[PDB]
Amino acid sequence: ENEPWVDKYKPETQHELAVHKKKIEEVETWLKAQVLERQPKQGGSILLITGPPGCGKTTTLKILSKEHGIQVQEWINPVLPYQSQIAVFKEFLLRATKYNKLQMLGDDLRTDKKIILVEDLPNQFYRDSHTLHEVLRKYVRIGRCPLIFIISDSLSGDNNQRLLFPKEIQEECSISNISFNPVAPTIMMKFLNRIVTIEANKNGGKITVPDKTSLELLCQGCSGDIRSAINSLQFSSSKAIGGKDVSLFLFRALGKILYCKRASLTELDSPRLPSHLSEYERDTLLVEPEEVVEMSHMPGDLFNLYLHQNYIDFFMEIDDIVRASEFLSFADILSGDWNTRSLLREYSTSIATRGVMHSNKARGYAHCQGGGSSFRPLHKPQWFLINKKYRENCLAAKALFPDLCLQTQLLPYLALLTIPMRNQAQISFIQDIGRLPLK
Amino acid sequence: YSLVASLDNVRNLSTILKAIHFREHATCFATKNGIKVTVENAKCVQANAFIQAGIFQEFKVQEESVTFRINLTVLLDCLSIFGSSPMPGTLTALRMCYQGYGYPLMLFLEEGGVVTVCKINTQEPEETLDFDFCSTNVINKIILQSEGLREAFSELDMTSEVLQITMSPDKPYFRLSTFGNAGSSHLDYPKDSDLMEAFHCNQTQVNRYKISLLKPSTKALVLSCKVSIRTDNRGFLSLQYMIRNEDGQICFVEYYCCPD
Amino acid sequence: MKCLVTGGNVKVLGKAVHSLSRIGDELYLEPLEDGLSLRTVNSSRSAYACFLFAPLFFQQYQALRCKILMKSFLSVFRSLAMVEKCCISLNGRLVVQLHCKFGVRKTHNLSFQDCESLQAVFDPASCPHMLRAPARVLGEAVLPFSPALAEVTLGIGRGRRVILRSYHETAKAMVTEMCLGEEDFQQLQAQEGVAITFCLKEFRGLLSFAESANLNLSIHFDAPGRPAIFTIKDSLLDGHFVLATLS
Amino acid sequence: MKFRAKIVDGACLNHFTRISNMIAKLAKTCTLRISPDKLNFILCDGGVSMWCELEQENFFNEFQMEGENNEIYLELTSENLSRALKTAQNARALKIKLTNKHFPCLTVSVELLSMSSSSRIVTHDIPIKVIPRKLWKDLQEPVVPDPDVSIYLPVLKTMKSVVEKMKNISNHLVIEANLDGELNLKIETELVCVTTHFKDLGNPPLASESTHEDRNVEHMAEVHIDIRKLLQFLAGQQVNPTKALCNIVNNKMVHFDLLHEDVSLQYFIPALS
DNA sequence: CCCGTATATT
DNA sequence: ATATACGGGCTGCTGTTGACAA
Ligand SMILES: Nc1ncnc2c1ncn2[C@@H]1O[C@H](COP(=O)(O)OP(=O)(O)OP(O)(O)=S)[C@@H](O)[C@H]1O
Repeated sequence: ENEPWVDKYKPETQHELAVHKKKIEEVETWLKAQVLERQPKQGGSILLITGPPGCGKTTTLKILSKEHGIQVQEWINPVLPYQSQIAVFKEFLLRATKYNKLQMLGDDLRTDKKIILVEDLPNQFYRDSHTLHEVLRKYVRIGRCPLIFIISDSLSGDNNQRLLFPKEIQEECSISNISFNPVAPTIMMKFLNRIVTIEANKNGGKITVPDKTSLELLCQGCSGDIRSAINSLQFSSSKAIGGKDVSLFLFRALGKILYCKRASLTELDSPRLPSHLSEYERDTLLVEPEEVVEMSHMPGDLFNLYLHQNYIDFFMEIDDIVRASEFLSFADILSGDWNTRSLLREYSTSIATRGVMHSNKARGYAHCQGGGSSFRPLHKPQWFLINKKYRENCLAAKALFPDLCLQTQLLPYLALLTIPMRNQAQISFIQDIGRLPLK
Repeated sequence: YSLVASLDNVRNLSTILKAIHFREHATCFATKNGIKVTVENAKCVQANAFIQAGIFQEFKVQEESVTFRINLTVLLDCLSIFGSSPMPGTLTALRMCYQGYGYPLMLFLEEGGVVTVCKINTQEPEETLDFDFCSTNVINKIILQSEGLREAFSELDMTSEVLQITMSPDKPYFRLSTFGNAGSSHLDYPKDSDLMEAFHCNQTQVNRYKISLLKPSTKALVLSCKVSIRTDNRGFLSLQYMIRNEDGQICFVEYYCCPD
Repeated sequence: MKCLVTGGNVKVLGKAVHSLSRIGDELYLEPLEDGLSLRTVNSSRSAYACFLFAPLFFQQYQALRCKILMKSFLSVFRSLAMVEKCCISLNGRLVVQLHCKFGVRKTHNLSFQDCESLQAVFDPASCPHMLRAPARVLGEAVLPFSPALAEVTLGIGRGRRVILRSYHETAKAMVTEMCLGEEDFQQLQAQEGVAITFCLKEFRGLLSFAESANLNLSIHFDAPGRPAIFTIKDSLLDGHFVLATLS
Repeated sequence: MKFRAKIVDGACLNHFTRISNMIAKLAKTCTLRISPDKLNFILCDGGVSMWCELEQENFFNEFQMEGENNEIYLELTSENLSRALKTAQNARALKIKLTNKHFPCLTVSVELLSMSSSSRIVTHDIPIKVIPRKLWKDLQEPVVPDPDVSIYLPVLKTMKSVVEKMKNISNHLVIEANLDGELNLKIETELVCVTTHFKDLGNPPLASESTHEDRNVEHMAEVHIDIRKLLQFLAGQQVNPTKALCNIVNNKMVHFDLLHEDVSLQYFIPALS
């Protein structure tokens, strides 16, 4: 009666965890294969642990470490009342990697193998993102014990994780990867039932047990997160609550927009097109584009680019493509200034989404989606690389024939120049623009 | 030419100005008796100085008083342009002329054959408050030394937000309290000491003050030899200092602050 | 708990506090049946420093264990130990009342959290090797080193002499090979190549406190891997430092 | 390549310490040029070029070297050398020797004496990077063109103080040299304008005495420079020499000549802030 | 969003 | 006969005010 239910029903043994057995086994075999095959000449290594919040990454690691007798080293940020933060961090890392504890007074004594766990990363590491690469390189050079990194990530708004580990340090530093998944409904169901049974057996007084019909409602609006589920169960059992916001996983939002889940026109009193707009009749819709675009947490000018990249393949007629292209162009026009670019931006995205959705008359006839929609992956806009190439080629044309118009007028002359000149790095540039493929 | 002033020891004016320097702008007041530079902040705190005509050797004014606003940082930098560490035996002389409204302020400095000329254009004026603290409604007054509070006010810059001052005839005669992250810190000062020249408090007074407004008093406390504390019925605080120069004259600086 | 320190002991108490701050981040206060104990441990638990103060001021415990952030104590005794008396008690708050010149009194109330009892295990008798020397000689021996060094190696050379070096792990840095003579040290039980590698900052704090009244150190170094011991004995003051060695 | 040098005299060691401290304060990485006769401190690049000439025979009692073109060029950080020499203020013997223990090193060994009979030995290994001969031409002493005006310099302390106080107002300065020994330092902002004058500076007898019948004495060849490199040059100096000369040209160059005891210093500050 | 496949369990 | 996890596609292209590490 002094700790929350989250801190009271913690898993002591391994069997009390709420994680699928295969993931626990994978973490365990990695750790135990490192321990059993611990060569005296083995160097340092880095392990990466990802996953949505509230899945149980830390607790399973702590339990598996305690089961096999492994010392763990934490990293708590020091408290200010001159030395930089990075200096303190590197000093702690060196001390932890080199030497060992002395004796203490009552511990798990028989230990000579340990791992270092770092969770509370400093702010400077988030702002800079370039000191971390040097630190990791030095550790790989001089590392003995493995380093485990724990990151919390969401579906949209994943800037910190990709900023910290941008696919290059992992590739050139030989870092492993382990990814968790949200807890399945059955596991959470069984654990919640066990907890409520334990509370019911406590007796003490005539207290109304929460109804079963709300018990799956509690687990439905939490998206595989144990901690908020237990908090909501505690709140509701006092005598739905716990509406965690969703992130929609942008690649899912794109499919939601581009697939147009329709209904069979249930009998209602919706307005109809009276006499001459008979070719614009559409079946009822069950999606709000504005909420979908807002919930993906992306700028509108990027959403429109992705839609422009991915909208062609889903269309079967040409006239609808023409209408969609005109709508996309009109959406583009509204954002071409600089002072009023951010005052009116919702109009462009709304127009683009609704135009792409409504123009698809072939798909929009309720029971006319059978059958198709094969296993197809989406892609990324190709305009970024072309624009960057255009800019760098702009500069390489200006500063080197400076005595945009040069690319528009002088560069045609360059294309009809084709004669040599006195340099080494310039003949390659001359041969670059003027050798496009042509039969 | 309105007012022209010449002197041979810039250090007196320089230290008087540095004792009041915490804002960026200041307002002057030239009268047949001397100059008076005042500064205000937050519409509550106000610091003023005084340089009587006794110090000056060549002082000339025309007709009525003259008012203008000058940047304090630039003037203080220009005054001490020959190094703020002269050996005994070296002096610097200055001359200043202000030729009426709409024209800048001249400053010609000379030392050992080196002559410098500078000009400061002035854009005036502002408005000042009416902090009248005549010794009629004053209830609590004390006069005391500076070496006692050198370290004390030096040991006063923490992450707190309010300074508590309590003065009573009995028990905590003069107590300062500071509540911060760690804990309280009391600095009781008793009577009948080497720094208790006159104790005449009448009734108990406990008040709270802002650290941000009262912080810049350290500069006035450092370059001083005596300090007078005054508080009236409402709770307004008046601080009077006493600074001396190398020749052996006395100048005063006054601080006014309002309670929370 | 009630302690009343009077005299020049305030300065040495402040110096001990500064050394502990240079070693650790938190301060453990423990009143034993024979005096006061100040303890500190490194963040990675690779160093442990303890000062036991023999009864010298008023020691009287019980009328009993605390830990405090160390920056607060360091600031208080850096700005308020330059002062003729000191008083320490435990209310309930930790009162650090400080009598001063004339009639000025300064009080400092602090917040503390409950903690466990910290101790270690050292066996000076089990250590074969032993080295003794005045602190001033060692302090002079560590002056040429740059203030950005990390690890230092102590060894005994061929010919009964001591050697201090600079351990480095193509833009390299400078190396130092400072050497001394046997005629300055007072006691050596050593071997023909036994050397140890340890840190520097805790050693610098030890030397800084030991360079006041010209005290004598005592190093009991063992085979690599085992901890080293630095013991300082005085009239009414005991101190022991435990470090770790690279294996 | 071989190089060995021995220092015993206290005054020479103190002067070497002063020179090393000055070059450490002035620059980060420096080039040392050792010749059969003399030592040269070189820096070439903000395009400040730094030359210091030092006579070898007046400092070392034993000095041997070997490099046909007997000439050693070394590139090294000045802070390491300054820290190495700092510990020999009260020393007895100092030895400098080229060695190749692990990587090319300039070993400095200092013999400390004390009350103990045994003499302590302190050894330092400063890394060096031998520049190939191909760049030997690029480190040559900068040429001194015909100066438009050559003027004696005032006391360095007052000029340093004035410039330091001038740094706050702006980051631009103008230096003006007259033919009657008048030196003017000017700054002109949109709010404050400041000008400082120096007079009675003796004009040295110029070599060309036939080019002064049509040149106005009141004329000047003033230039403007950024006040970020002048302040370092004034702050580094600690003693006032007796050969303070300034050569000013109209277009883009200001040059300083100093000579103290037996060490010569040539300063080159580019114009066009 | 979409289709097809391999494992735990009753 | 039914619940749960792999497989594939994302860090990206002029002005005025505000926080952080030194
Ligand atoms: N079966 C269970 N499995 C996991 N956690 C449980 C379980 N039962 C109770 N808990 C509690 O839930 C906590 C899990 O904390 P989490 O926040 O999910 O861990 P986490 O992986 O660090 O989440 P992050 O760091 O925010 S991504 C445990 O520390 C327990 O207090």
